Amino acid sequence: KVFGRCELAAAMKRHGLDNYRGYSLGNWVCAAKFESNFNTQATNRNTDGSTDYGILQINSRWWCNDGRTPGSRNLCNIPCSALLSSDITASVNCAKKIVSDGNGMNAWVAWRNRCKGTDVQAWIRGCRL
Ligand SMILES: [Pt+2]
Ligand SMILES: [Pt+2]
Ligand SMILES: [Pt+2]
Ligand SMILES: [Pt+2]
Ligand SMILES: [Pt+2]
Ligand SMILES: [Pt+2]
Ligand SMILES: [Pt+2]
Ligand SMILES: [Pt+2]
Repeated sequence: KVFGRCELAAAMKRHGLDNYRGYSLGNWVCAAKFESNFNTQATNRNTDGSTDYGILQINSRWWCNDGRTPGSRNLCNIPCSALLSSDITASVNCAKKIVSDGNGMNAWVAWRNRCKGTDVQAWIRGCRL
C-alpha cells in the first residue's frame, strides 16, 4: 500500500502514535515519508547484511526475523514480512518498543537527519484528525 499523507496520519493516530513518548504525530509522518515514501512494501538492505522493512524501515538486526540476518535479535517477536502489510498494526506496535528503548526517535536515521529540529507540524497540515 502507498498511503496518502493525511491517510497515514489518521492511521497512526488511531494506533496510538500521536504524542507517543512525547513525539508529535508530524514527527512520525515525517519519519515515514523519508524512510519509505509512505510505502508499506518498502525493503532496503543494509551494508551489514540486515534489511529494513515497511513504512518505518524497521531493521532485522534488532527487531524482527527475516531468516537471513545472522546473530541478530527479534525484539518485536515478529517475522519481518509482517511489517509489509497494508495494515500498519505490526509496524506501530514494534515502533512503540523501539522509541521506548532510550534513544527515542534517533533510532530512525532519516528522522534525525531530515525531521528533527524542523517544522514537523507541517506534515499534518490540512488533515482531518
Ligand atoms: Pt498493498
Ligand atoms: Pt487507502
Ligand atoms: Pt493499534
Ligand atoms: Pt499502544
Ligand atoms: Pt489500522
Ligand atoms: Pt506489542
Ligand atoms: Pt538499543
Ligand atoms: Pt484528535
